[PDB]
Formats: sequence, C-alpha cells, structure tokens
Amino acid sequence: EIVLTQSPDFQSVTPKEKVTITCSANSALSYMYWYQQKPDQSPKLWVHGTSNLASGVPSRFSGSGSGTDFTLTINSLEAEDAATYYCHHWSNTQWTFGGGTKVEIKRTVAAPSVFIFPPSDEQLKSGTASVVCLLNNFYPREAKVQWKVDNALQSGNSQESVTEQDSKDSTYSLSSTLTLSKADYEKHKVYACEVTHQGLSSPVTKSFNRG
Amino acid sequence: QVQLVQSGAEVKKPGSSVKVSCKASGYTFTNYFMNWVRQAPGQGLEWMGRVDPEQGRADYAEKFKKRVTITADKSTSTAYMELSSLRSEDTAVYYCARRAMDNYGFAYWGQGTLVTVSSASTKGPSVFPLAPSGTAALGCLVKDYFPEPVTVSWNSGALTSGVHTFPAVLQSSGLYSLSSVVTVPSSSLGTQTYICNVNHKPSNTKVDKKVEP
Amino acid sequence: CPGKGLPSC
Repeated sequence: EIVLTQSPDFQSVTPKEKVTITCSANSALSYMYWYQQKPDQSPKLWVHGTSNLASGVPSRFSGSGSGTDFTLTINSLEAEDAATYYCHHWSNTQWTFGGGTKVEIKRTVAAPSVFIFPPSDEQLKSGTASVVCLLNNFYPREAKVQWKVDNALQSGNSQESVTEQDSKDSTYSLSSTLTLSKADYEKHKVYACEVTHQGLSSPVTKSFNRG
Repeated sequence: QVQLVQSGAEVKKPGSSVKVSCKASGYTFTNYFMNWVRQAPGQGLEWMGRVDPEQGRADYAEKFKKRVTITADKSTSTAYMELSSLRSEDTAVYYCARRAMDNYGFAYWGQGTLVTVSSASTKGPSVFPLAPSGTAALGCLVKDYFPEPVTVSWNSGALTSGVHTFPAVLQSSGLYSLSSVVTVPSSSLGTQTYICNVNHKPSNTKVDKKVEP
Repeated sequence: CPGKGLPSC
C-alpha cells in the first residue's frame, strides 16, 4: 500500500558539506514531492515533480529519483538548511508522507556550563521540592547527568529536557529536574549534580547543602 | 495572498469528537481541493483526507475513513474536519493545506490547530524562581500545567539574549512542566531586576514572577 | 487525481 521509508531519521552535517536524503518505496512510483519543516511551523513545499525546486528554493538543493529510490541533496549545507525534510507521493486515491529526516548542524565540541538550583521556599511550603541542574551551551547533544543525595545515587526520580539546536552558536542546553517530597527532601543535606560530556576531560559536579 | 486561518486549540476527553475549521481567502474557494494533515508532536505527517468544495465530494485515507468526516461550506469559504472517538494517540496538530498554483504539491498551509486528547483537566502553571548565585544563571520553573503550550519571556521581551526555554516534560501525573533559564553578568545581581513572563493561553493565565538572589 | 484544475489529470 505504497509506504515511503526515509533514511536516515537523523543526520548532523558540517556547513559547506554535502548531504543526501533518501526516500525509498516498496513499488516503483513517480512524481515525488519534498517539504522543509522547521520547529513550530508548517511545512514548506520544496521540490515537486521529483526534480523541480519550488519558488525561492536555492539551487544548492537538488531533487532526483527513479523507480523505488528518490533523493533530496544539499550540496553546500548552510545554517538555515537545518530542518526536518519530508517526502510526499500520491498513490490512487490517497496521499502518503515519509517519516521525515531531521538535519542538524555539526560544530566543534563545546563543554557545558553547569548550574544547580535549590528548590524555592515557596514550593517547599506546597509539599514538593524540585531540584534543577542546568547544562548550558554544549555540543554534541549527548551528555550524562547524575544525581546524588548525600552521595547516594538517585534513580528514576528525575527527568530531562534538551533544547533544539541554537540557531546562532549551534549549541544545546539540557535541564535535569530531581523531584522529591518536602519530607524526603528534608531528610538529606548534600544535593549533587554530576555531568559527563565529551568536551570535559573529567566529570564535573555542582552541589549545594540544604540551607 | 492565499490565506488559511484555522480554529483555535482544543482540549478533549477520550471518546469525544473534535471539529476543526479552516477559513480560506485570497483565492476562489471551490477551484481547489482542501486537504487535511496532522502531525503528532515530533512525529511524521499524516494525510487524513480532502474535500472538493464545488460538489462536496471527499476522499479519505484508509486509516481515517471510519472516524473522519470532512465537509466544506461554499458560502463562508470554510472547510471542516471532524474526528470522532478520540484517544490519547490522536493528540496532534491539525493542518488544512492547499496545492500550489502550478503543481499538485501542498504549498499553502494553515497555522495548525492543536488538539490534546487526555483525561486531565486544563490547569494553569505554578511559577517558581530559580534564583542566581563572570556569568550567573537564573530562571523560572513552570510546573504542573495542562495542556501545552506555555510561552516564556523575560523583562517583557527586553531580554532575549542568552535565554533558553526548555521543551515541556510530561510528568507521571499527566501534567506538563518546563523551565526557562537565562545567563546574565554576575555583577547585575541586586541592581538589575529580572522577571519571567509566563503565558498559558489554554487556561487564559499570564504570570509574572520576579527572581531575586 | 492528486488535485483538480490541472491538465495532468
């Protein structure tokens, strides 16, 4: 039932480099279409007729394909080109989209700046305590945050978030939030956040003493 | 200019139905198909169906034939898509799209209509300070709100450099929580006042929170 | 047809 499989799901590219996005099919099909979508926006038509660029699309983009395999190529990648690209085809009598290929910028390694925030007295009086650890402006996305209350490793009581790649310096930021009850919080003193990241030559710990 | 303005966001309990509108302007309404597409947060695009507003004939994807009814009103140049028997997996942004002038690709899209399906009720956030203590960092913890989204500004938009508002995290309780942080010179503490402005339109709530050392 | 009002179909 004509299924469009896009490979890869994720790709990081240094600027000025070439990147090829594949949208493979199960059957031989024609008249492929492509779209560019950036966060918090609708997709923009990019290629139609399998090789014709939509108006305003720079010529470094190239659409192509035949039979079962179709490709979208960026020949000299630029910062603005970072986005999720989708393929689109009509098999009677429905449209179908590809999974999507997210393209991100590749930059030099950058270590995170780590900060730890104790819970607010206002939140404590409500019965809950959120302890926040901030990893700021680092590349690549991969990092290991670790929580230790009075040197006891914490497990399962924390959640993480990662920002989209910054448009100006291409760095990421991460937040790790440790959540415990006011009762559990007050049974312990030392609250430590330990970070491991490629840009660090050894782990870095930020901690505070409750009070 | 071709314009597609859709209806506002919606919160739905499982089992209910949601009807989404799409006002069309800048072109003769009946000369073009009106397609409906949806995209779960961070997931791929799904074609749902289309309606020809000249006769009212509609075509649906096989997945959506059972529950989706797409209609169009020529008098107001408005198109509608109704999805029945909602479930949590139907949480997505719903777009209405139109083809390009000279080809069949979707060149014109609406702003998108977020429909959140969940048994949780709408709720405003609780904003807590992340006080600071070279460069110093501070922020606000926007906690226990539903549904998405929440938007954060600092000093009523005066401060944008260095700000990082994190993606929301869905907690075990079913409520969302995020934090917005910003890096500022350490010398500015005690002289420069920093307020985070938190807006949660779904609950019609705006909150200003002052963060001090 | 993918759409209407075009000679392709």
